[PDB]
Amino acid sequence: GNETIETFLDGLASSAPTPGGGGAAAISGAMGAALVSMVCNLTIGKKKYVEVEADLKQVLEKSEGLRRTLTGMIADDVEAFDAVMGAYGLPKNTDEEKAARAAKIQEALKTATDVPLACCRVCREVIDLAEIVAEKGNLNVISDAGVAVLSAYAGLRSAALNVYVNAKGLDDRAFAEERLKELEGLLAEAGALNERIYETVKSKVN
Amino acid sequence: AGNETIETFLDGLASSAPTPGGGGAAAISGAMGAALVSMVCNLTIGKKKYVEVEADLKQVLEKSEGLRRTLTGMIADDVEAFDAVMGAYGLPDEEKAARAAKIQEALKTATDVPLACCRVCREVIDLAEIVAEKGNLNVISDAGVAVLSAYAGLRSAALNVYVNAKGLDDRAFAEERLKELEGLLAEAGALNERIYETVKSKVN
Repeated sequence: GNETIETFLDGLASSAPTPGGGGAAAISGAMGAALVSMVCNLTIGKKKYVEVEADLKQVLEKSEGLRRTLTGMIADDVEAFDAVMGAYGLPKNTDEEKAARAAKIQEALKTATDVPLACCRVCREVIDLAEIVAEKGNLNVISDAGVAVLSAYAGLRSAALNVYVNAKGLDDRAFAEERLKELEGLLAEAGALNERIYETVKSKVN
Repeated sequence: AGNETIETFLDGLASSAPTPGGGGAAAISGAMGAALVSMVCNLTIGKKKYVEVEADLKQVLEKSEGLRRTLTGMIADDVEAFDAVMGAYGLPDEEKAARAAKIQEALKTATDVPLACCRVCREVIDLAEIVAEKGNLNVISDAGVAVLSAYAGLRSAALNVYVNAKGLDDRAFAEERLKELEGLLAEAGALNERIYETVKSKVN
């Protein structure tokens, strides 16, 4: 958030367990969400585009919403990660310490499934926002609509791996099935949608 | 630039500033790909368990870290090259052939810059494979996030090659660049999927 890019890449490169893939996914996300706001901000007020203005106004509120949130998620990853390690590194001597570690690990893995899925959900919304500027956007900047979708799609599939990892560790299979089923679906659509919107933009560029 | 904060970059990326742009974003997408290949490498070197792949991952670590440094620089290279295309079209019969020359000059750079980022992102994808095979099983997810961030960069940057190639007189140049471009692209689809499935099946 309040942190240099080279700083983030130094830490992301380092042997520190954070930043890692989860935080990158979120950045891949918030970049998607930014490149929609861009095509919105450079198409709105353009006299030749006063028949899509209002739509692209509504898109802009959504995308700015989703950028704010997705920037939050860079650090939500670290919180979720700490929770898992905090639980995993608990005393393990008596059965009063064993049992209270099982529970706290389960509680931690559930949070470390919801938090990446929340980013998935927002990344899948970003792909929908990009379809719209890929179809209504100023042709001068139509590429940004294409980079937008690729970033969002990278975010979604990135974040999705942190769902698979923490999901598999759960004792409550019910809760996991629901979450993996919610992911399984988010990904079904996003596959062909990212190509459509990437290939559409490629065509509008030539 | 990579000197900017993640909020300051995103505040400008979202704005109606012509910079930052999708070329900026593609640069960052690549660096994080390099960054993550370096992180698996850093979390596998000095694990006694992973001695057999230590030297191999040592050679990968130095490659990735050079690709990261390059790709981070390429954030600014995109703004510089785009600002000189904006600059050439801003120019005011002698006044008019001066301007069509400067523009063609500017658009050949505006093609070469994103193709280099394309070239580098393609190389992150190969290191993202070695690490996906040889890397520490408790951070293999990062091998995955790597391949994705790198593939996004590649195709994000591909689009800026197409935008600038389109407006070029010299068509021997332009088609030579589109051939190179489509020569990287051709493979990148096939790897990115093989690598992700491989990382997907190691976490599950």
